[PDB]
Amino acid sequence: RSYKETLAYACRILAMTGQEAGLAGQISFRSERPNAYWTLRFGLGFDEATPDDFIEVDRDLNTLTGMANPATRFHLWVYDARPDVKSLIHTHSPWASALAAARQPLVIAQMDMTPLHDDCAFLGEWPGVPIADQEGVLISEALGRKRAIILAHHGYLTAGVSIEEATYLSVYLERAARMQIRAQAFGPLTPVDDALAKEAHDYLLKPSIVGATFDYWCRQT
Amino acid sequence: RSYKETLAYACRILAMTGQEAGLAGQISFRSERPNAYWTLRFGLGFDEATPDDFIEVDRDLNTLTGMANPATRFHLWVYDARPDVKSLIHTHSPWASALAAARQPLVIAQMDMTPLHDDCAFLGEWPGVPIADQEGVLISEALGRKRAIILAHHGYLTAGVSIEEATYLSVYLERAARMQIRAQAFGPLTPVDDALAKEAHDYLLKPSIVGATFDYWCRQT
Amino acid sequence: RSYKETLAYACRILAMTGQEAGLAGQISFRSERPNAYWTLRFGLGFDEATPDDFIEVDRDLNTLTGMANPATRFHLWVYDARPDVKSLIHTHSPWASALAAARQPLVIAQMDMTPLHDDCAFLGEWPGVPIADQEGVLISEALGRKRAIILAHHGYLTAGVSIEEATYLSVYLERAARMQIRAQAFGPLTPVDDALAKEAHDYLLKPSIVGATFDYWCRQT
Amino acid sequence: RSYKETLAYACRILAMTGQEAGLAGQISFRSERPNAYWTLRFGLGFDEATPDDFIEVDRDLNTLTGMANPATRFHLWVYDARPDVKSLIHTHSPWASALAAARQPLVIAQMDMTPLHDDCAFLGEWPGVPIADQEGVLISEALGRKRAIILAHHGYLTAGVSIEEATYLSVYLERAARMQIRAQAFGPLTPVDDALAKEAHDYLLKPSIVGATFDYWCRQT
Ligand code: NI
Ligand code: NI
Ligand code: NI
Ligand code: NI
Repeated sequence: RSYKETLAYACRILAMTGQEAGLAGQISFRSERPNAYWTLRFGLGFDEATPDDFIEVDRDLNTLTGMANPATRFHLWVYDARPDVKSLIHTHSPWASALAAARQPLVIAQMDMTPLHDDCAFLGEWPGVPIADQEGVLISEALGRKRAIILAHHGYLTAGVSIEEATYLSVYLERAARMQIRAQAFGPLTPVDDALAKEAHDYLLKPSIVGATFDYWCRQT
Repeated sequence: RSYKETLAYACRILAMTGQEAGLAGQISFRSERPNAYWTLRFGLGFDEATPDDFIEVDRDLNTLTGMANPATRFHLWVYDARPDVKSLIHTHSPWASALAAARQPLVIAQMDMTPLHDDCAFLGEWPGVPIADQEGVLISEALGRKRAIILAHHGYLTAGVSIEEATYLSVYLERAARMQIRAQAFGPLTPVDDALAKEAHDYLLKPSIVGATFDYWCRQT
Repeated sequence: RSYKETLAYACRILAMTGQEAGLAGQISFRSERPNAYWTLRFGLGFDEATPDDFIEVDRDLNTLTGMANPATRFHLWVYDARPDVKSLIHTHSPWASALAAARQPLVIAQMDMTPLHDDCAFLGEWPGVPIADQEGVLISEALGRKRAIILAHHGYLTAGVSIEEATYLSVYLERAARMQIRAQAFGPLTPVDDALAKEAHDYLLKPSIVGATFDYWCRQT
Repeated sequence: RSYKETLAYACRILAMTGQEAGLAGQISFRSERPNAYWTLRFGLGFDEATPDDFIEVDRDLNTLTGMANPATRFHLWVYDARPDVKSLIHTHSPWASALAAARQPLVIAQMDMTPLHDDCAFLGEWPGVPIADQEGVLISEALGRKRAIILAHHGYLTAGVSIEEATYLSVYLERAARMQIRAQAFGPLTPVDDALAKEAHDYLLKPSIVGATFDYWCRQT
């Protein structure tokens, strides 16, 4: 499977799991060329993405292979800060945006939430509509070494070492948000023990489990 | 794209996003002739609307081109009060009606809610089943210059300068209501800063963003 | 449209609007012969109902035209107490059952809830699994002259003067329950004024509005 | 109907009712050979299960008929402790996992919840990612003679005397969790009387009702 069809599959999986709110959905894949990234072109939604819809652009959004969503220009900043990351996803999914609107960080209280235990930062500042510089610097510093970040009053972003892991973390974060919001009906949520959480975090992020789960999602589109 | 197929597309987008509760859904488009508007004929739902289902009627609901939903007669009153508005949508969508049933105005707490920041009025009075005169005057005075209004114990109405902007505001209001209701689980909601909210309000209501998002929704029907 | 296809259409509308929880769904239509009713045969769900699946049975569940769901035997008791009623629906729909599980009567707080204003009784007693005699007598006395009743720890039942009105009330009750439950997030719900509620109750239950809305739902199946 | 197609049908019913969260879904059927069980092979989701996808494995996960999901190895432990049980289901369904994340046992407050009255244990300890020995022993001791168990911070498991009853209990538990969570909006939930609950528990778990409801679900896939 080439990276262009893996990118298109990830977009279908994101829409299949209900992670699209207009054209806010963004996905990128680190290009072999420095200061460049592969992303979805402007005006296209997640579930209508084909391999021929992802284009390579540079730091100035010059489509150097194959017009990209200009709100993805900040992706190069976090790519710069994290060489281990090859793919990024940022959407305004319903449950994750509700958590972000209430300024609520994730509370790891169930097994499927552990992939984000000690791996989901929280950026309390909502900068409005900043330039790619301010937005890119703000998220990079707040993301740190973590695999995901909840952006208050905004949504989330996932930083995966592959398109598969970024999609994996993206689907699990949104369902983690739904789970946390529903469990809130019984009052404040008690988190699980950190030692077991990290243990479950490591088991659920295994490349064999991540790869097989992604393949399962592909066959569903 | 002609206005008749844009009207039919808007109805499909409204039903696609779950904004129909029986035959309560109403949509209108200002006619070139004064004291006349284009609307959907009686008995038809949103997702079964075709370009040949929208008819022109006057102040007395006389179908002067192509029987209209008589509960849309009040649309001419707000058209009279706002010459900048060319399209109107009024539905009893599930999340917006729940917000209206609880007498709850919108609290702008997330980025996708900003299109309604300082642009969503609240009519606390529910007049029951008034004549088109009383209902038209009540909503016009309460709507003011705003792009939308929550009608307590009823639903909402959007006033757009085009069918595309009315549909745009309609979809974002309903998902704003869903977001606010879900975020309420954590207690009262803290709104975002007004200066950034207006800034995000202006960016998200850009005609290029509104037009592209509408096109994306059309390709989905 | 014959009554056999109207019964089958009502079942599809009930399943279309998500009102099935296993084989608990029951629908009946008063037969021309006394002490007899038309109902759906045992083992069939709502969305697989055809006109040839409704059979006439008597007080002893003897299929005298065309084996019926024996839990519908109590329908004859309420038919006896209300000669104006020709159709009955009883389901364990998700939102209405949640309201019944919490022993919560309907609070009319939105326009689409008015068809049940002063028309939805509440039976606080859950009798378990009673015989058709006890269950039939208990519901008849508690239903009174009302068009619907919430059965605590159970579900609801609608009593319509036609299959169309029973389906109409059934769909609006379930969405009334969903609306009330969601609006509860903001605290206790303030009901609308009774005078306007009865006025809206009378407008929304007009046979022309009920008939047109039913036709719209049929074209959707 | 052979047991291989009954197993495949159960998986489709589980996915039809929304009981899949990645590849966490597990189903097993006791084999005629001791210390062996029939389960779904690794990497496959519930709704893509065919009769030719279930394989027989022993205590060491050696596929002795037809590679199985190794997280199902603990199924043999509970099979050992309960000879009356022939089928087991363990999923991380959304509503049941939210209940488990909040450490909330089921409160029987509605008729369709009674199949689990005095039949749903609660394991407060979440062991993380234990070996099949620890996980198998922990669940067996906590399950006892009950037909289901809520696993805190995890999900649930159902122990049925057939694939049909395990699927039956599985679907009703998840909808019981959804019902309880939604009813929580009105405050703490008052449970029904135990005598009637056990009576309704016995009526709803009748093999004729369980078998007919399973057949209805099969015709829906
Ligand atoms: Ni964004
Ligand atoms: Ni209205
Ligand atoms: Ni019942
Ligand atoms: Ni598990």
